[PDB]
Amino acid sequence: KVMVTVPDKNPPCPCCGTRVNSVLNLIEHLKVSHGKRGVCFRCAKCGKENSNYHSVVCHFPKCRGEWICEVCNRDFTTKIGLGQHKRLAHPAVRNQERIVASKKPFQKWMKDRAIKKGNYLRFQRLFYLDRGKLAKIILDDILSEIYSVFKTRWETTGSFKSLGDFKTYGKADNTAFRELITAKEIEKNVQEMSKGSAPGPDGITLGDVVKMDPEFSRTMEIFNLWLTTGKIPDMVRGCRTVLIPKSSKPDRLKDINNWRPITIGSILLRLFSRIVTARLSKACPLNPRQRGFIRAAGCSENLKLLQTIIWSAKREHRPLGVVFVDIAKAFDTVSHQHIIHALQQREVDPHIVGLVSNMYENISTYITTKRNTHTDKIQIRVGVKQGDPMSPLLFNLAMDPLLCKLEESGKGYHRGQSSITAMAFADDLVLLSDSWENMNTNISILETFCNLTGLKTQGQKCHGFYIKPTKDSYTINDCAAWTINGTPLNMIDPGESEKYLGLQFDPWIGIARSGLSTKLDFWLQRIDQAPLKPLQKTDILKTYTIPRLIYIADHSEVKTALLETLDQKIRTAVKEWLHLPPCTCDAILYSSTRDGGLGITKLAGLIPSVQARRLHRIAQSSDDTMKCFMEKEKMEQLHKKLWIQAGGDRENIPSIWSEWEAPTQKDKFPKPCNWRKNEFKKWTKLASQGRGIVNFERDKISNHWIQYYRRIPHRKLLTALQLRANVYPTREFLARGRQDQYIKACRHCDADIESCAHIIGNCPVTQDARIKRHNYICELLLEEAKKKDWVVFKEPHIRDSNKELYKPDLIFVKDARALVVDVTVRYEAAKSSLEEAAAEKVRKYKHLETEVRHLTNAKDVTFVGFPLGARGKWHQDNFKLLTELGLSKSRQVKMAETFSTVALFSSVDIVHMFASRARKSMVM
DNA sequence: CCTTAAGAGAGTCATAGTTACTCCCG
DNA sequence: GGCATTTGGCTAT
RNA sequence: AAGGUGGACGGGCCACCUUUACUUAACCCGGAAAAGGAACAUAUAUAAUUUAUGUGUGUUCGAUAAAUAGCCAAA
DNA sequence: CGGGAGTAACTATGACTCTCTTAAAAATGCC
Ligand SMILES: Cc1cn([C@H]2C[C@H](O)[C@@H](COP(=O)(O)OP(=O)(O)OP(=O)(O)O)O2)c(=O)[nH]c1=O
Ligand SMILES: [Mg+2]
Ligand SMILES: [Zn+2]
Ligand SMILES: [Zn+2]
Ligand SMILES: [Zn+2]
Ligand SMILES: [Zn+2]
Repeated sequence: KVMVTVPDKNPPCPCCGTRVNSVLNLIEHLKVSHGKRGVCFRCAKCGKENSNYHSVVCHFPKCRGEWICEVCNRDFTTKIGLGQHKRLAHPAVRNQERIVASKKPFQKWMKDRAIKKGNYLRFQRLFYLDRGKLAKIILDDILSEIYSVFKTRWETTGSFKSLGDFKTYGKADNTAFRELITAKEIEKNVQEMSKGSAPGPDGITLGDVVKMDPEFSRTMEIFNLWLTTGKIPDMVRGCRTVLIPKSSKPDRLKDINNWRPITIGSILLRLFSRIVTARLSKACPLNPRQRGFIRAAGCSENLKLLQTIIWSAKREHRPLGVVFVDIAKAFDTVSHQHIIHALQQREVDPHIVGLVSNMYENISTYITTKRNTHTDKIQIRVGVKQGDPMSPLLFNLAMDPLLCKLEESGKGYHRGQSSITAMAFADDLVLLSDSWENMNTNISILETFCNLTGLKTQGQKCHGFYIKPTKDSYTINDCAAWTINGTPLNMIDPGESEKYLGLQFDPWIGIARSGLSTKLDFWLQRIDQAPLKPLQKTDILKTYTIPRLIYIADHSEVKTALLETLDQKIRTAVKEWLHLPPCTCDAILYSSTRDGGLGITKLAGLIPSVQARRLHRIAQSSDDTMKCFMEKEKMEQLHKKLWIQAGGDRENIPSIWSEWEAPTQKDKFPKPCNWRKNEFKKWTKLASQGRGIVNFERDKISNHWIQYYRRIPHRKLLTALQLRANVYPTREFLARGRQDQYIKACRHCDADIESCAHIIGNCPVTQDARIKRHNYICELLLEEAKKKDWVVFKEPHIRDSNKELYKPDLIFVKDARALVVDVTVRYEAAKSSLEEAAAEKVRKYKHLETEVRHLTNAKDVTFVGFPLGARGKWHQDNFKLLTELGLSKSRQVKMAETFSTVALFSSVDIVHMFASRARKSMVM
């Protein structure tokens, strides 16, 4: 890296030995003239280095063992410190020690111009057609074989023989199938279906079903005919198959097993399957160990349960075995006769079992690939369809007797009177044991079930570890590896980790190191290197990039220091994209878009409230056995800490401890505090950058341009953002607090303070621009007066009784009414500024009643002031004038947005004019 | 036509309090 | 052609 | 050296020329940047590896990927 | 094998000191 030594505020460039004005001008010269993005700064007193300049200048004023680690030559004073160092910094060395102690002519440069213009065209096209694909392209860098493998996979009947001694969780409730399908039940399920999904081979989509049959009458007769006959017709049995990749890496895409066959059926069959699955899910209660596809947040509960069990086994000095398995090709391998036998064990109503058997009786499908080429027609004789609404319920009913057997005769891990042998989330299964030899009993139960039903386990995803207590602390994997189907398992050694439900588990520490920082750096660099405009980059970060962090940051329980590190990185990236000064307030970034902000998410505000709500959600779970393994006191103390740290009230903390037509209901657990309104409240308390911000608090009209900025140039947008934050670089802003060395006077006149209010409102160099602004606003109001057939006396000359001259802008005459309107554009600096502006523009002409009467031959005369804010404030009382003119309710809102946008960007034009006549006059 | 100001954030560094242990006598 | 209305992301399997 | 145009535009930097001429390789930063690019289909021509070579004219470079749950945000 | 006593590296709060130039809306639905 290029190395710069900084005690001195003005160093030279090392590429040419030539000095500049400041370190910021050096970074400018290194970036532009040489492309040297890798810069490192050194403290002159002590030789400390960092990549960050501001680190080194904060370093400069404050600038000032008998026992040896055999791994890294670190030195320590006591052996206790050495053992603690080897515990923290060197896992699996300490573990071994604990075990041991037990049409121009040519075409050349125009090609490069064509490539650059084409890259810009592609990204600007995708920003307005499909922004989700643009986010994926920025962030993620993403015939005979298919026919032969999938044809030999699907066509052969599975190897199920019999369930044997395996028994399901209780008998069924046959009352659910009694009452007929109503049209409102169909309406509720159509509201709960996915909104924009693909059609089947018959080509009808869900919106077409609504258009063909609005009241759901015809589909009701069709679905009840299917339900009482108990057989589906042959016209829906055909399906299509589309392949989805399982991993983004090109190293994996050649292998056929990393492609997932998604089978899509008819829309009416799919809706009918969801309607039947609701009733069959009511009829068949599952074993509570199964947390996948049910109406619960199973991921949070399973991660919390595994984390608490791993922590508690260490703290109570008890042995604990953990094994992770999952089923290979889980939906594709399950036999139809297995599902039918599982339904018959429950004594489900035989008409319903006949219907379920009939729906899988003659399914056939064809695979499409290479965008529009198809293979044959393949009989589906094994497996449920991935993408049919009924298949998760059928897979859960097929996997239920294994979980019941593991509860019944598996040797689990105890706490008090209760025990846990198994945990399930879909096909993912975790086995727990209180001893090493007990896991062989659990594994042989799993082997017996896989031999009876014909299922198989993915050997690539079978892992495990064993914790064994000692006098002080514990050892990991001081044993032989377990074997499932002969092959030994991958025993997870300390310091290494494997995935479980998206997070990673390490036996040494629990839920492993997050790695969010490297992902955030990588994503910010890829957003920066896209050919996009700055607010487009800000929108890619705002909407798509930041929600990817929230699940991992929630469930791994990240504390505040890493959150504020990520927040610092985010807001430095945003302020460097938008060309804002580093001293710009945080609240323009963090307030809501209707508050006048950008709507970027503060992690240190959002994440502790999400974690606190997660703990409250887990504590009110219906799973009564999981709550007996919860560490009650640590959960209450952690909820208290997260409630206080999120900004909640210390004194009001919560304590955390027909049927077919009613819409689905959820509990909404209490939220600590509204952090975004707290950001806006601390914006209004600033002295200079918060001046007049209270005008824009909930005005959806004045902040319309921050959302819909499409037809505005970005120079004008960034100057509007600088004028709203009051961080535009006039000389008053270049002084601020640094008052000893700089001049605050105006460049063009003798006025003492060169504020932005001086430039916009009062300075004599911008007088023609203010006159043209006022005239254009009066023309915009005049055309709306013309459109409703008002006769306009524009700019009269009225001489009063004392022969003084007055000039109102507009008089509007219709049906003996006369409306005297006077327009002004005031820079807003208080909550009451435009109201006083309207009052003083009323007060200027109120005596002129009778003169306006004989001028316009009118009977009734009213006088109205029409103020506008120079930074886009729409005054609320101007709707009275617009509704007296008689505009419709939508057209008033649209005109209000037009007036506010015109006033703001004409003030931007005034500020640009002042900057231009300032700069270009320097030579003459 | 217009009527005039008010540093804020980034960054280091010190103090002292948890967490998960380590090691040695009665 | 007036008038009104409404417009999102992410994770697990 | 000095006056110039050229590298879409502004700032750098480079190439070319000599009172407006020679004609242009290769690049950086940006608040500027909507195809003289790539894959195909198809007409036409030459010197048949014609599944060629050289031009022209049009499509595309996006969604067309389904399911069951859950969370966050606005409301 | 209980039970003091003692750390490494996080965590959580205050209290400072540092920095200050990139031109010339829109798609769908209803009256
Ligand atoms: C990931 C995924 C899974 N599923 C269902 C189908 C799967 O059979 C079941 C379990 O998924 P997985 O275990 O992730 O997939 P798999 O076991 O079928 O593939 P592999 O053997 O290579 O691991 O969840 C979906 O329906 N949609 C999805 O997007
Ligand atoms: Mg699987
Ligand atoms: Zn240099
Ligand atoms: Zn130093
Ligand atoms: Zn070491
Ligand atoms: Zn002035």
